[PDB]
Amino acid sequence: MSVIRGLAAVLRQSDSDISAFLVTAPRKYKVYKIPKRTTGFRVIAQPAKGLKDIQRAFVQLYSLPVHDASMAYMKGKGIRDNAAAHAGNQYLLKADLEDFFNSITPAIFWRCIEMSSAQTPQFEPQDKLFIEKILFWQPIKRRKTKLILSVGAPSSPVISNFCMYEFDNRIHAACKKVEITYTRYADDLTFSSNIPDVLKAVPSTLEVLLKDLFGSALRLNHSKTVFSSKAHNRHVTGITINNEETLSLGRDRKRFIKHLINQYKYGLLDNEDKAYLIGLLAFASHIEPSFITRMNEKYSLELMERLRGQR
Amino acid sequence: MTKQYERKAKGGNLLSAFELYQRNSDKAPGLGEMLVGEWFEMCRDYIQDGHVDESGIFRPDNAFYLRRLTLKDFRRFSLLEIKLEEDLTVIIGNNGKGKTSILYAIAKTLSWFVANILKEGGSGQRLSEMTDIKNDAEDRYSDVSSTFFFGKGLKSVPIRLSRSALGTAERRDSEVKPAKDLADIWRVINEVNTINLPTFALYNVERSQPFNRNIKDNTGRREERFDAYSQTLGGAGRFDHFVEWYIYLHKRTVSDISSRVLTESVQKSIVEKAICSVVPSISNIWVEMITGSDLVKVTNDGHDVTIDQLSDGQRVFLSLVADLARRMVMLNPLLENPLEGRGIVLIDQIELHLHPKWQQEVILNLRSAFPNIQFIITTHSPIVLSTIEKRCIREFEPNDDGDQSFLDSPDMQTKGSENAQILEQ
Amino acid sequence: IRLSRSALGTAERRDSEVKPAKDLADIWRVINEVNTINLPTFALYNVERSQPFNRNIKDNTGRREERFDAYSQTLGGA
Amino acid sequence: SIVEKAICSVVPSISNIWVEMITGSDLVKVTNDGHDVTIDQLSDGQRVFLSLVADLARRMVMLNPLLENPLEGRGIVLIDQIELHLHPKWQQEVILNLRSAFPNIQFIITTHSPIVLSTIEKRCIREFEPNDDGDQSFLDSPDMQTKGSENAQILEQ
RNA sequence: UAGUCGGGUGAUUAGCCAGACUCUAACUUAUUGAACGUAUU
Ligand SMILES: Nc1ncnc2c1ncn2[C@@H]1O[C@H](COP(=O)(O)OP(=O)(O)O)[C@@H](O)[C@H]1O
Repeated sequence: MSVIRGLAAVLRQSDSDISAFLVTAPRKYKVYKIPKRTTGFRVIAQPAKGLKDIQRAFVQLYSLPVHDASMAYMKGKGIRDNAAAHAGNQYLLKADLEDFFNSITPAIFWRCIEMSSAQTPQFEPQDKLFIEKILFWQPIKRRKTKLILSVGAPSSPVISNFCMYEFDNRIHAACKKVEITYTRYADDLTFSSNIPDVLKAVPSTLEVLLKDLFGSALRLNHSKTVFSSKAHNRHVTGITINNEETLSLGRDRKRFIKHLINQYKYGLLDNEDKAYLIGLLAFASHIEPSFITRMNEKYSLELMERLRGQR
Repeated sequence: MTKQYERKAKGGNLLSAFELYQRNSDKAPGLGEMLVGEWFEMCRDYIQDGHVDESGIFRPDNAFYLRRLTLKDFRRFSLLEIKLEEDLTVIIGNNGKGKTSILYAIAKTLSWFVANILKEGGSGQRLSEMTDIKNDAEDRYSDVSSTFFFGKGLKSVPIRLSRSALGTAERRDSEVKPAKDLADIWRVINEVNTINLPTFALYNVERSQPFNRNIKDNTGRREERFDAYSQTLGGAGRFDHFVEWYIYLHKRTVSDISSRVLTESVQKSIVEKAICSVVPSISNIWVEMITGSDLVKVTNDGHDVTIDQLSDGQRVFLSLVADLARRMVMLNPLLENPLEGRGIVLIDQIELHLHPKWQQEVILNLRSAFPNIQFIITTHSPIVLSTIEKRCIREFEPNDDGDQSFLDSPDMQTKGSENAQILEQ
Repeated sequence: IRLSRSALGTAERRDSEVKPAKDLADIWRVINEVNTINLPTFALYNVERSQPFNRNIKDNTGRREERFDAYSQTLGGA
Repeated sequence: SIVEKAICSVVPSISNIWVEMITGSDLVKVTNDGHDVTIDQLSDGQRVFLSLVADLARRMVMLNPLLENPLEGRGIVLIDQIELHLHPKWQQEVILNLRSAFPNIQFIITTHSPIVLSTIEKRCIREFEPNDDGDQSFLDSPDMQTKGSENAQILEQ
């Protein structure tokens, strides 16, 4: 029985039990609200433990094609690589997608399966109903035909990465010929070039390609299409790009960290803010290693050693 | 959580500070306070802080204006983007190029700010599903995206107004939450401690209708502070409301004898000075109570005449200036000069009914009277453009079909240039 | 049922709670639509009741015979 | 057909006007620069001029049934601020179009623009002097030939 | 000139000092999930 047989082999459970579980599985989500950083809330639906294990086993079993321009949910690749792809460049065209994860329906996933340019696992027609139960979330209890991908599920990142394999391939192919580098952190397309007046023609290409591939289901967020250059602030997915073509945390965050270290110097920092500063300095060491050396010079090596890791 | 909000708020974030204030207030005898004295004080100081520059004009520390507008399948525009200036933006072009459409979209966006200032969760105006969607659009929906700036602590306030065409199964929602949040901040802070409120006004072609003093039982109370938001984006400023308010001020001043000085007299004097300074022909305005119906009289070219004997052009401009001055005075009680309050004012065809002599100074007078107001104006005249900087002008190409992405400034400096040159180029 | 109103500019909005009355009237309307039932009569007679007759009377035939015309202007005062 | 020809030949943007049945109801649609918007989608500049021309043409058509061209009929038409809501491009041809559509009508208009005056003969202009308190007893024509002159010259002199 | 970048000082998210940039043109975001860094291990 193909997919269910493999899931039983990996999960050490009977095929019948797994098949019985994957009947109301799209309804097996607990939805909760996480706070936004400024104001409001974000609705996240997280599957139950059993469905989570099923999704993890499924994604480990079947490897879908992903593009090298995708820097999100990839092993060995992350925020720093995405920012450093455009570290040496002058103009940039940060763009966004409109409700990316919730716009991926089973129809989109199955359509992208059959027209993929790369190798795709062969799925029997018997297990195509079970795949939808495994992967997709069913947000309205009365409507059973509304299935969407939910951010917060283990399977959703790789499914969303694969659903834009062809989009990434076509965009990269059409974009490298005009000397523009392209990346995507799974919802946030980044373009940059050293040639002026070439990025202004990119959003139309993105719109027409999205219409060609996903039809009306997936679309750009026209309010989130931002042009920038060295005359203005330049940041890619959280990392500020300096006018010296180097990655940085920004002046404001680096002064915030300096204030935190100065507070810790005089014992004005409690346990929670101390842990927050140790976490932020680990992140700063990852992104901008020279900041750690500069803080060692400014606040002495002994104080930093007492705060940061000792062993 | 609490600590992230505290870290953002102490860094200058207005939204986080307001969130902290509301939460801490909730616990009346618990953690927090009434003026949270940290969070409420920071919010009110953010809204109220400012300094007088070298020219004697009060400048708010965190200015409020509209940064960007995107129009998607709205009227004739497939996808248009504008980069309005902080102080003055002038949109020019041929007839039927979409300037009035842009002003209409901006007014529809500002109606949500006005509605949520007036009421909690109030609903503003919405795009029409019969005439606002582009006729030959394939998608059958329209978007009007905007971004507002309210200082470094609130750099982006995105609001999107959307409407699907009539008889379309799939409807499009509007993202109006950030405007509601900003107006909630304004209203809640104002309730606890009075603060200066922004002025949003639209002056369409719908103005310049005849004016007769037919407004007696007009239901609403013109002294009430929040009457300055009533019909303020309808297109025709309520000049009858101004007449009632002015007569009320005159009555309170003539019937009177913290410093035993009436603030109504100060408001009346400020409005009088504004009207006399902006309108060229009008030299002095007052209220006559003998011949015992109340009458407003102005001095036109040295002749005392009544308010309904003004010409079309001295009465329309007077109505605009008087309405704007009244709303600014009522919405800025803590300012030494209430006309220096902030806000967004849209004027359609500013040269309407005006002689070329008056067009040479309308923009300068308007900007001198209201220095912190962001004016977004359309015009059909080289004379008005000769008094306006090149960077403030957004021109439509003469061969546009609506598929232009970004409106631009002309390549020729218009300020101080001859009228023939501006006409030709 | 509560009919609430708040002044302009108040930090919190005061709204009505007309849901139970709406539920009772929904019961009335739905039951009547399925099978005819007797309906309540709400009327208000103010001082404006004393108005002169107008003799010649609009021949707006067609709406005075419908059953739900008994709710037309029934709380206007006259 | 007469009204259609009058409307299309005077309003620069209107190419064709016709009545279409939409959802049963009848509505009027016009052609603006190759697009087929309806009347209430017109701008304040095209709609006002269209209403003026259409009203005048309808009045002439009803009042002149014995003429092969009803627009060539007698009458007196007063227009206040003829250039209202009009771009300077349209002001260069607002007088010629009106006087070619309505040849026998005496037009008495007021204007605030020199672009309109550039298309009008000097003999047809009555000007109020800038220093006029109302005691003067004659409205006089300018002392420059405004027809065919520069914008700057008409604006200055 | 703005605006932006950020090396230093600063009981330090503020203020100041030096330096630099300018396609019409950043607006700093989201967990418990995924990956990254770090710590136990
Ligand atoms: N729904 C629509 N679809 C297509 N074109 C439209 C639509 N609504 C309006 N238009 C066009 O847009 C223009 C509207 O004019 P307007 O915005 O008032 O311009 P202006 O300020 O230059 O007078 C007209 O040319 C009209 O034909």
